[PDB]
Amino acid sequence: DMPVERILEAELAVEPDPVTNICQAADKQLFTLVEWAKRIPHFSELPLDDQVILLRAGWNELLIASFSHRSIAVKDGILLATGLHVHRNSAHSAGVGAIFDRVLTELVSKMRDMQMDKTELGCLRAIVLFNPDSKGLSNPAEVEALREKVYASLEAYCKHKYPEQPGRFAKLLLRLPALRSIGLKCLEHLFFFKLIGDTPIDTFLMEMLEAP
Amino acid sequence: DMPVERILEAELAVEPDPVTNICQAADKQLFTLVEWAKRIPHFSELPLDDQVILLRAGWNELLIASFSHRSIAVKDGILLATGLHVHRNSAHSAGVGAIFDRVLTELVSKMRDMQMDKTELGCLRAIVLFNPDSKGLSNPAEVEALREKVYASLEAYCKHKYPEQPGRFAKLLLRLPALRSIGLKCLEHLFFFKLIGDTPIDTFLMEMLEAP
Amino acid sequence: KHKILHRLLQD
Amino acid sequence: KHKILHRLLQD
Ligand SMILES: CC1(C)CCC(C)(C)c2cc(C3(c4ccc(C(=O)[O-])cc4)OCCO3)ccc21
Ligand SMILES: CC1(C)CCC(C)(C)c2cc(C3(c4ccc(C(=O)[O-])cc4)OCCO3)ccc21
Repeated sequence: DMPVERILEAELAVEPDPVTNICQAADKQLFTLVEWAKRIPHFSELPLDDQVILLRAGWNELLIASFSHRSIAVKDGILLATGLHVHRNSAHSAGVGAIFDRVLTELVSKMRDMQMDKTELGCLRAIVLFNPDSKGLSNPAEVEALREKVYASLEAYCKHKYPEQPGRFAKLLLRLPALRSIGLKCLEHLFFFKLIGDTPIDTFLMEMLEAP
Repeated sequence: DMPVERILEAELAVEPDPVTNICQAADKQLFTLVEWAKRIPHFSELPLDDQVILLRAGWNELLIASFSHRSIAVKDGILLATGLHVHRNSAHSAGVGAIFDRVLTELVSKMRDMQMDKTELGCLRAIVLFNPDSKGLSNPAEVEALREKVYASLEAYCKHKYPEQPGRFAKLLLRLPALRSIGLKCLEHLFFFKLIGDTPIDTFLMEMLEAP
Repeated sequence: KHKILHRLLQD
Repeated sequence: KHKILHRLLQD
């Protein structure tokens, strides 16, 4: 069983140079991400190795969806978990304007325009978490089954909460390819920051950047 | 109006070392891709500059979806548009085994398991084509409207053709993030082949690898 | 720029 | 490997 009420509870439970501040917030949220995942139905029941695989595979997308939704009422910028607001101009002045603008135009603005709610956000993150294509999974079919239960619950929720919007479910799912692309580009940047060594990178963030 | 019958017609209309053979097929299909796009409702009505933007943005994903579906009855390999069958072992022996295996496990096998049909394939490709997040679009709202019409028609088609499978529509859309990731990795490889200069790259393929 | 693509979209 | 992550998932 995959009740949307439980997913919502998981979201509510974890709610609290420019690049250096952004990376600091990322490290901080990685700890919170683990607590979030444990609250998602059936995640803690999967074998430990698979739990590790799913988190290492989706942490970028999971964190991006979270700060993007948290920034829906912010104009031309994002709100970091540390409480700091980062404006588009600041990101541009730091050399990461292109990827920052993609987050604003492809995610933040779209979430705002459709008024994506916390339940929907939680379900999309749960779908991202339960990625059956993650390499190394001991039982990909089990993870696929969990993903299917999540999107079945999400579709039911959308039709009941927003009956006047027949395309809302599809619209929500169609933000996932953009999230995937942005997450990959973000990872590339992080690898570069690590390579250059000019940006402080905390221990957990650093660990996520280590080889499998 | 976006009739699924028209999209199906577009698909049917275009139906006919290891890396060098694969790139040759890619160049060949780029010409066919343009003919395919022209057959998709409303595409040719968009301004020429936008038509160019949409094709330059999605050609990788568009071509990958096509040869993946064409290879559904192939065991551990893909069928190129040139008629040549490429086996997983051959791809591995050429140094591109990892990305080849992703195509097989995340796309080909999944299309086969759910028996994705040509109408569904065509609709997914149409959704990929009408990407409103493509940079430079003169009117992103217009492209978004076209995408919405496609997935509305696809959902209607799925519920009518496969009423016993309530999650089929969602399942179809959820193959898009994987397609996006694989397309990006494919592009990276192509840029490297070009950089190294040890693999013949035809004129159209080469043009798609040029800067915006 | 995009010489081939433009010509082919010409129709 | 993945020292921190394993410890945190320990619960
Ligand atoms: C590469 C760089 C600096 C460019 C701009 C954006 C904002 C996309 C970004 C995002 C991340 C982040 C991240 C940032 C902020 C938060 C937060 O405040 O919750 C959580 C995670 O890390 C992992 C994924 O997303 C890290 C680096 C970058
Ligand atoms: C990088 C390399 C050689 C690795 C393996 C795969 C099969 C993914 C691949 C696919 C492509 C291709 C492509 C290949 C075959 C066909 C075809 O036969 O229709 C059409 C396009 O080009 C653009 C997108 O996909 C190009 C290069 C590679």
